[PDB]
Amino acid sequence: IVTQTMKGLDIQKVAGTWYSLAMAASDISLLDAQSAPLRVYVEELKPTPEGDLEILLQKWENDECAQKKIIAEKTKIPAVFKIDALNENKVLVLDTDYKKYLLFCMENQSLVCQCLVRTPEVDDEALEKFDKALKALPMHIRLSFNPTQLEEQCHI
Ligand code: RHL
Repeated sequence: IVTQTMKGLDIQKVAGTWYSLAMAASDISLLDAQSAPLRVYVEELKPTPEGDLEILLQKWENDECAQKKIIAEKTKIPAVFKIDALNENKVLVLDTDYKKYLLFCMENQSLVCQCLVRTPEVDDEALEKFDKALKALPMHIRLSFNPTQLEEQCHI
């Protein structure tokens, strides 16, 4: 359902630290509970030489903030990756400028998207792009975080 992808993406250049400044989902239940399955806080992106993308993140799981490390596998489309699961789920890079922000979505029709930024600051420009990107999409919950939260484990 996402029909916005980054043209000419260089996955090498998204390597490094990121902050989950905002997230949205197609269904409230996906982000509602703190332990919601798709409520995840991105830490670092580590593209591999073959062009896959390993992702370091945290998730609240069983009254604790856990580190998760997952791998999104490349596809023939540079902006589209696959996470192996019970169901095929696609990760799409919608837009990035590499140095400030990155917008991505994960889709199965359920959908979770985030606005990532390089620094713990509220980037009104990244957020406008995020909101513009999502006005297409049927989102029903949106969360955003302050710079104090961005510097805490699981944004507490
Ligand atoms: C450039 C764009 C940057 C891309 C960032 C992509 C982040 C995607 C993380 C979602 C995976 C996940 O939450 N997840 C998960 C975690 C807990 C419960 C249920 N589940 Rh679905 N799944 C499948 C396999 C592994 C993890 C997961």
